[PDB]
Amino acid sequence: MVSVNENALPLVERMIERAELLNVEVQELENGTTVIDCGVEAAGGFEAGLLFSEVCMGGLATVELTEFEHDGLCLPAVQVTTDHPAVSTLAAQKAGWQVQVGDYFAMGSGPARALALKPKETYEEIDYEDDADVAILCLESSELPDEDVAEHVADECGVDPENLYLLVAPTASIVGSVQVSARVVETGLYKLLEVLEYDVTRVKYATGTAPIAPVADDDGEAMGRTNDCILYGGTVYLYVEGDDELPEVVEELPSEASEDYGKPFMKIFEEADYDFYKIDPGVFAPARVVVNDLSTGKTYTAGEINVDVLKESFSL
Amino acid sequence: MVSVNENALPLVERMIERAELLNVEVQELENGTTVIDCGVEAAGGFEAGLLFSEVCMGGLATVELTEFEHDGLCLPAVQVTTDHPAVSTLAAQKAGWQVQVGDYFAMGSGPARALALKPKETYEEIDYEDDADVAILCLESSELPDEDVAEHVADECGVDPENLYLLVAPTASIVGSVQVSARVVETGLYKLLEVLEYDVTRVKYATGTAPIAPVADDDGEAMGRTNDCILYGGTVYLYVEGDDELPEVVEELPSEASEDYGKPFMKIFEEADYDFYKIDPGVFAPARVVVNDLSTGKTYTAGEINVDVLKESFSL
Amino acid sequence: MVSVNENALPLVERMIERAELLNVEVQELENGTTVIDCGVEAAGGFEAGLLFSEVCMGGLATVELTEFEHDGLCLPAVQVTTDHPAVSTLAAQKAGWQVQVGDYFAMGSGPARALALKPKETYEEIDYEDDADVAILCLESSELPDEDVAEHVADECGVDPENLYLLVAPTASIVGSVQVSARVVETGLYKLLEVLEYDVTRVKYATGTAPIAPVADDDGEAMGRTNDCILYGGTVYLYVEGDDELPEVVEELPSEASEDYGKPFMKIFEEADYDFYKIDPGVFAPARVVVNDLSTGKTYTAGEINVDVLKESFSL
Repeated sequence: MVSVNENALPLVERMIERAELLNVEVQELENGTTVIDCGVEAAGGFEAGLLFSEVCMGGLATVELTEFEHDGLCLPAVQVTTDHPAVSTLAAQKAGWQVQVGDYFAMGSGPARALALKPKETYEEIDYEDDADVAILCLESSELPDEDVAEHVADECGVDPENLYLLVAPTASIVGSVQVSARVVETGLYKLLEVLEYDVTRVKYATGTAPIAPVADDDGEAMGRTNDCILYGGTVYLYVEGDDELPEVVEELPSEASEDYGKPFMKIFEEADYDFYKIDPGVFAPARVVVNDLSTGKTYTAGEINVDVLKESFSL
Repeated sequence: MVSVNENALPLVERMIERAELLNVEVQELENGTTVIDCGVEAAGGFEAGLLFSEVCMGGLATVELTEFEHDGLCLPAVQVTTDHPAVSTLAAQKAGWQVQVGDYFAMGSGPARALALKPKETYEEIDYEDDADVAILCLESSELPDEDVAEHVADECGVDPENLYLLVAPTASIVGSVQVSARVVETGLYKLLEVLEYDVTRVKYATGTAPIAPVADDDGEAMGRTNDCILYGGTVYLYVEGDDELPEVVEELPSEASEDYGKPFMKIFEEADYDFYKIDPGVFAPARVVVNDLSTGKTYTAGEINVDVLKESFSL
Repeated sequence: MVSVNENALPLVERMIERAELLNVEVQELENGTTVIDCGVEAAGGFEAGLLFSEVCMGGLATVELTEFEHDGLCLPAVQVTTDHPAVSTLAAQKAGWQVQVGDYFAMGSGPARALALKPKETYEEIDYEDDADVAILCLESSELPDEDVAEHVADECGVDPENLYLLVAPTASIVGSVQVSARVVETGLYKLLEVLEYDVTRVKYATGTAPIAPVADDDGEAMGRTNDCILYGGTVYLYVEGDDELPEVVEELPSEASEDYGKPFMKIFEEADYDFYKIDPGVFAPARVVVNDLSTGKTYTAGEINVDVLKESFSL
């Protein structure tokens, strides 16, 4: 048993202690909730982005900087590694909490979801629930959350608001670029569970890479760019206790297994009438997967990096 | 003077404290010996594999994750760096202790060898012996060692069994794949000393990389795969106080300098009647070496990465 | 506000505590100044080189090992990342202090410059000055500094000599190779400010890579080699609050924008009558730049890695 909230706490404490170094701004709300601004008014940075990503993954993953170089496209990249794949990426990292309090809307991700159980079905499917007296949630938003947003999150997690920590950054920020690319492993795990209905607790180890998107000048375009890093630039290495249907599942895993594949996400979005429900959920996957079946010793691969679409997306 | 056992201890203590996070299982035997299971019953992982490798290298090296990408073969890789090349890789890392107690057999590597002096000739040749009241040994085995194996190791090291730590993983595990690939620098140093009879204390700094093998379904095949990562996928950068015979030595260093080069190790093994003695010891070397002569400023290179043999080995 | 001296101190303390592990030799002078030899008599190493580089950058950057592989040239490389670009690289890292006391000459770099203000113009231009009771300076020299050099540096920084720390390594050492390649980001920032007269406080985040030069057998050749790593092997990713002249500035940023571009620095130096003043200051820049305009979302690129000149430089 590992606690995603307890294992994320030391990283949060480090971010608070090193706030100036990280360009994050920390404030306490009147209910006692600590809000760590990582990109709304604060500048944040690469280091804030890496820690944000690790906090998001429940302290159960390492997220580090590396380089992406393919077909004359060179970018900074993240490298994500976890030995608790389902729990790190799905019990924590997945943005599965739509947080809406009054006039505030934001997608919430990170270990607090494992206390509030958002959504409940995920936790039943992977058989996980956290027991912790602290709650940590990451909010993707262009606005800092006020006291009643904090109160709501703290309440649903069953903790005192003094023991709630909220990390916040917009999509169009360097922390946005880093933290979204860091979910390259997660999107693979989520598609396995939700779309392909595979038992993701079979996935024992995981590591992956994805380029870091050039920061757009608004959150809408940044959503497209950061998604494209995964769909067209992401590679995931999975190590699985496999079965008979593993080879077929691997062929269905990459983003190219979708009919929506081929264009920058912004164009996929536009052609879907700006409606997420009209997009094939199977398109939200890594460009390239390499899967080692631990029970047979075999390796299955599917998908490719698509530098052309990345160049189109970033206007390069 | 650096102690390989004292410098490895903090890493062992970290592994014990973070056992759940690492998927390692720690138990104390009746004589007081601590056994850290990193892959027999415990799952282990990448992080357990990296720490296992660093413990093996006496706390005198950094072993980190990176990526291997050549000719359409992309795998996770290790990057190994040490500023104590002979001591880290030969006084500690080398699997030079055949541990056999009753019905238990295992190859032992790591800093405990520098107390027990296994084999004695290596320590005379590099002029090193550890002085420490703790002993740490890594065992490559499909079975966890019992009390009398621990007692034997503790006795030969001259320490109380309460101050002995045993790390264990099979070849066919992710920790197996990581820790074997991490000896890419070591195999170069060992061949220099043993095969080419070079003074390896001339080697001042070293760094190297090797792909991490897809985990096989048995230890025998895993031995071949993990060896191939070094022989056909390994690159070593050595910085040497050189002499007149340095250029000739470098040409003889890579695995291709052997007549056994060209096929996956499993096939080299089969053609040698499954007898290690009938294999040319010069084949146990990195695919590619780059050697900087610190006294002349010159650089000598030899060997190449062989992606074809790697693909054959992993059935890709 | 971040202090480059206070943030570098913990790294200095780590180097002193782990001196044996790092192959650095620490001594106290009679005025109380601590001198950390990282390559004159001490061997140093990769790890000493990485810490030296981070100390040099005021504890405001991460410098780690990675790999450089282009056109059949494979070398170790550094990866440099900072979220305080102007302060880390210009208030600290830049070798802007010509230290000359008696018969001792050395280029001084690192956070002590932010106390002594060397040169004063840089600190006025970026609006930065450190407030710290400790001073840390890195000296590139083939000789260890004696008491009166230490006294001079301590005096100009306004600190007691007991609170001064001097790190020393020659150009022709592995620490020399590492620490010079680590200024790949710095040379870009310096050219922006000094040559192109751009407001470098607009640069919000930065990351870059450069190969580590094979160590030459004298400091003169090592100067050429280590410079070539940046000029012909360096890539810098900058994230800027841009303006209207950003695209033109980016085209002027790489080393190829200079008429002196094309040959190893040793040959540029020889053709300039061994006079630094006859060399175009614009040639001291990264080979390749990738610049993300944070205000428009656009990315501008200029320059290329030149493996041919690197091979010529290292005689490969």
